[PDB]
Amino acid sequence: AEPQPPSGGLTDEAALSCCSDADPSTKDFLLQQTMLRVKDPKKSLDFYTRVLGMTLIQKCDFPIMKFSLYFLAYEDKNDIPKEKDEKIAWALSRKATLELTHNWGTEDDETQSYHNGNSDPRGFGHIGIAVPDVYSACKRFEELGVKFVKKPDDGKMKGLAFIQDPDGYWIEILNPNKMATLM
Amino acid sequence: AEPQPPSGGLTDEAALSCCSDADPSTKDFLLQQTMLRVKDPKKSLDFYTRVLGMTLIQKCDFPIMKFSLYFLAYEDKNDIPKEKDEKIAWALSRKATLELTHNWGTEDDETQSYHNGNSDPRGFGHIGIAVPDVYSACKRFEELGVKFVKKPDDGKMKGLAFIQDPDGYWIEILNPNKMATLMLE
Ligand SMILES: COc1ccc(/C=C(\CC(=O)O)c2nc3ccccc3s2)cc1
Ligand SMILES: COc1ccc(/C=C(\CC(=O)O)c2nc3ccccc3s2)cc1
Ligand SMILES: [Zn+2]
Ligand SMILES: [Zn+2]
Repeated sequence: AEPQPPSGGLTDEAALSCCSDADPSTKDFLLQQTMLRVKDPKKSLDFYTRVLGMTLIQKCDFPIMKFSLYFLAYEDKNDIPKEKDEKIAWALSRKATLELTHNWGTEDDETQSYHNGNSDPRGFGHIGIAVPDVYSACKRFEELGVKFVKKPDDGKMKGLAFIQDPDGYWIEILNPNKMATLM
Repeated sequence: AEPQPPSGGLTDEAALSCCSDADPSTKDFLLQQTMLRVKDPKKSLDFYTRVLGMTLIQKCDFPIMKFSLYFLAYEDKNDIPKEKDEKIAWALSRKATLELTHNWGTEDDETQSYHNGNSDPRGFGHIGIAVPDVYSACKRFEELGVKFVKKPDDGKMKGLAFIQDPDGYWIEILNPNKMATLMLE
């Protein structure tokens, strides 16, 4: 192949040609969790449960290695099994869970903070919550003192916001029905 | 409050006391997406579709700003609407989607790579796929040339693996039914 001018995006045809159908060995795979490290689980738990309305579905403590895992999800607390074995199997088979990792001590270290991936070095950008109404969700967020990266009507793309959690991780607030207009 | 010995993390009742019930204004909120930046969408699309079995449910191009968004999910392709507007609304209301961001040109810069958050500076660690059988999933991964951070029987916690995607992002491979046994161990 001879050298080509700067490509640009992939075309739809190009992207589609890079995609294979799902092998039957993957048919039961599910995207179960996204893991973020948190400095202070008290502030993180208050933010994800009170501000965003998630439920704590599982807490795991590792006394020797000195860390805790918190699993948050949009689940009715009435569906949490009472028996601890059944609870962990149910929690870790939920789609779309958020795993917070607390390395014991980070809440007592004034020089410690995690990196949100949205400045050098970049990688992870954000989690995103679909909401029925971005403007009313963001008005409530304002009233609860939530720090904003992008208010819904600031920047080029109207109807879409970014807030941050107590560690500074970016959270997109989007309305699926308004994303078509943004194209 | 008097000074305390080094914190042993939260007790169950401490953690529970930091949790509020869900305000009715949040009742229809859902955890829709996790966004990772990818150097090369050809490699990333091949990895997430062929190796992990995800479906590309939406591609978005921004020709002036020069980036593309790829939405991947575990969805039956027969459920993807045919009409573009319905398709985007359906795609972006799916739970548990992966959004890959391609900043045009990164695939042509030999000194460029993204950071996976698992060395300084740390933050994000991983996504995780629940599978029926970690050992058979990982045997297949080996045969497809997938790079491993943790083989299922290496390290202290057996029955759990970590692979990496073409950018070096960590992906946990777990069996929900085997995570209970890991607590007692
Ligand atoms: C930090 O400021 C912004 C403002 C807008 C965006 C645009 C986004 C979010 C993203 O890149 O993840 C858009 N997402 C979609 C999804 C579908 C269709 C259009 C858009 S624009 C991103 C960052
Ligand atoms: C990179 O090596 C490892 C090895 C084991 C682990 C343990 C994990 C994964 C994680 O921290 O997310 C465990 N997760 C759970 C979840 C529920 C119950 C037990 C465990 S051990 C993590 C990284
Ligand atoms: Zn996004
Ligand atoms: Zn994990």
